[PDB]
Amino acid sequence: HHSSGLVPRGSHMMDYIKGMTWGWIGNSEDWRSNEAERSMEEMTNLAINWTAIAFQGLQETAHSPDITFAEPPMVTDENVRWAIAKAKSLGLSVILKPIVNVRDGTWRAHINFFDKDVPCEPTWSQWFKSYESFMLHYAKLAEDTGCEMLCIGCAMVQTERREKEWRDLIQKVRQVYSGIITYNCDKYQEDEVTWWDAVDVMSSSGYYPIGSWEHHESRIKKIVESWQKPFFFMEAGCPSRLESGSVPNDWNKNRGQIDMDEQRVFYEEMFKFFHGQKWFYGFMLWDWPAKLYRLEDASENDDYCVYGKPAAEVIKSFFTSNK
Amino acid sequence: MDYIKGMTWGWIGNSEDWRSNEAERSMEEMTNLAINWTAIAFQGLQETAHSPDITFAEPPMVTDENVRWAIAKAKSLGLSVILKPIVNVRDGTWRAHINFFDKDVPCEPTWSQWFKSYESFMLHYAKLAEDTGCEMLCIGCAMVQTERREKEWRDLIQKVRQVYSGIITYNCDKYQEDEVTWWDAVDVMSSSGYYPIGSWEHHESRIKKIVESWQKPFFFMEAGCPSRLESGSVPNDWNKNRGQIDMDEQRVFYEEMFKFFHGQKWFYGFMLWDWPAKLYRLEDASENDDYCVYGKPAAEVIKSFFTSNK
Ligand SMILES: OC[C@H]1O[C@@H](O[C@H]2[C@H](O)[C@H](O)[C@H](O)O[C@@H]2CO)[C@@H](O)[C@@H](O)[C@@H]1O
Ligand SMILES: OC[C@H]1O[C@@H](O[C@H]2[C@H](O)[C@H](O)[C@H](O)O[C@@H]2CO)[C@@H](O)[C@@H](O)[C@@H]1O
Repeated sequence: HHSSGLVPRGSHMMDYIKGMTWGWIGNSEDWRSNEAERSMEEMTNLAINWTAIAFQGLQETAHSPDITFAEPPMVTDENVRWAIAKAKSLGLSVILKPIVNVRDGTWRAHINFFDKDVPCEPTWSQWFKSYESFMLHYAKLAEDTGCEMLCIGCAMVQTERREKEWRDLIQKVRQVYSGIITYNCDKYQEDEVTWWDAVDVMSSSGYYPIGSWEHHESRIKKIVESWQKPFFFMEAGCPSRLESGSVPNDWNKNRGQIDMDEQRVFYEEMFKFFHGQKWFYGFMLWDWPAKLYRLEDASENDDYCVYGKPAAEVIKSFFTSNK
Repeated sequence: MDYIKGMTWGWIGNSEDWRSNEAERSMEEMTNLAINWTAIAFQGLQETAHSPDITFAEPPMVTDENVRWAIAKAKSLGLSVILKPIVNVRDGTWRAHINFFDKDVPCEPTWSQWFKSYESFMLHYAKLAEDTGCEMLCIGCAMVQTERREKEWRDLIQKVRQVYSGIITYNCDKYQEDEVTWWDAVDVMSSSGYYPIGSWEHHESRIKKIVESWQKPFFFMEAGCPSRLESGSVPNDWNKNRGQIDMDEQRVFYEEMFKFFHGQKWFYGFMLWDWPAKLYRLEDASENDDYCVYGKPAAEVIKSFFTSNK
């Protein structure tokens, strides 16, 4: 079958991940451009051996059951096959990461339905059927393209209690995708997912504030040892902005207030505490755009991207080191 | 407890509307339904379903003077009063989705922050309800995705009891009568009776069993139907078939509801939905698509029920 501990069953293959996320938010026009090719090649200078190909699907509100995918302006199946094959042509292993977003701008962590089925209301059953169609479409693409890993969700906090529905979705994914399955829980939620045993690898969003990494290493170590599964960060990063290090997840904080040093300090601290531990399997960083800004414009860029910034040198020297 | 023959007045709670001369004519006209109670309903506001701060008693919401006016006017007309402060969401999300993570997370709003804000809102109006002699206070309306927060609801009710000495109810949503674990903490159970045409006999049997399991009084804190095509199939859906008038659909809803819910000794009646502070002209009733029954055939079904033998 599939249940296992520290190492996924041989038929699904644990590598130490040196990764960068590519392509977010997933815009067909961006991925089809010439610039996308230059972007992905430049990303390889971080001395990564993995990339997460990340893109969005959409639902209207946090409480609507229908998810749309692979329609304008979202990525086409051809754009996705292109990105996977290009990555593999550059020597990278691939995590496919389909992520549902909400058109009204609500954070997907609030997607939620009543516990009680009510006749005139949307139900969990209707949303999970729609989510299953979305994730099974990309699980089949992941299989066809040889993606080493599939991430079956990202910080879906207010769905995680629906344990039978998550287990049922995973059983369907297993029937069409034979590689490694992970789920990406949100920051602070590593001990709150009751169904970690149903995936191959645990992962979370490492957006822990400056000054907290030593505490989180100790907290996470105990959680991972209690589950006896491999663990890595499926996202970790910080914008190059004033005070972003105190809330590295907050992509809306202090827009246009540039601070290259804040991003650098975040990375130095994260790598000081998370490195070679036998129970830890590395970093999928956040993030790198399909259309990359000019090196000359990097000192004025307020994004998560490390291209042209001091943090890039911290990452490169960590990923090419003997830790 | 009293058998409630009620109509909700003043929603959505607009200071300008309540301060107008028309508000007085509206509440007087409402008394011709042969009601003995009114629910004085008005909104408080939060930005989103996941924000912790509730604003109240600021423009364009009702002033404390507007609220004292409405309560005293109702009482001057011989009505008992339910005070019904209702939180709404500025972005238009239904309040039943107001919700926070079960786990407190440093960079996220918490249940503790929202309940503190909700407590400030409800305790402001609980004190007004005490000062004005309101017979009942309704401490919430269809707050479905908060109801699991049992310790925080009980703590709020303990605070309300210290400042308000009248009857307390909580208004659960349609189909949720058996889902609230803390009914013991209020005096009277209530729900939103928006059950579709063809379902009332079924719901009478369902609700009877729930109420007899709890051994508490029960009544509908809301019940009504817009005068619109097919509204009877989803009487709660205030956005359905706007401007498609059907006086008969509303009448048929009321006739069925009163056929199955009437004099049962475990049942304590109806607070209907609703009646506006600014009432349309009788000549315009035939073209009005609201819940309001004024000038419509359903008003005569209500009057004949409220003045009847049963
Ligand atoms: O959702 C669109 C925004 O995403 C941001 O990154 C988020 C992302 O949703 C992700 O899944 C993760 O958990 O947090 C990331 C950082 O907060 C940014 O890329 C932003 O530019 C997008 O608008
Ligand atoms: O919330 C504003 C709308 O309320 C509607 O009535 C609702 C109301 O919110 C109430 O609490 C209840 O549970 O359902 C009622 C009927 O659907 C209408 O009055 C509408 O006009 C308002 O815009």
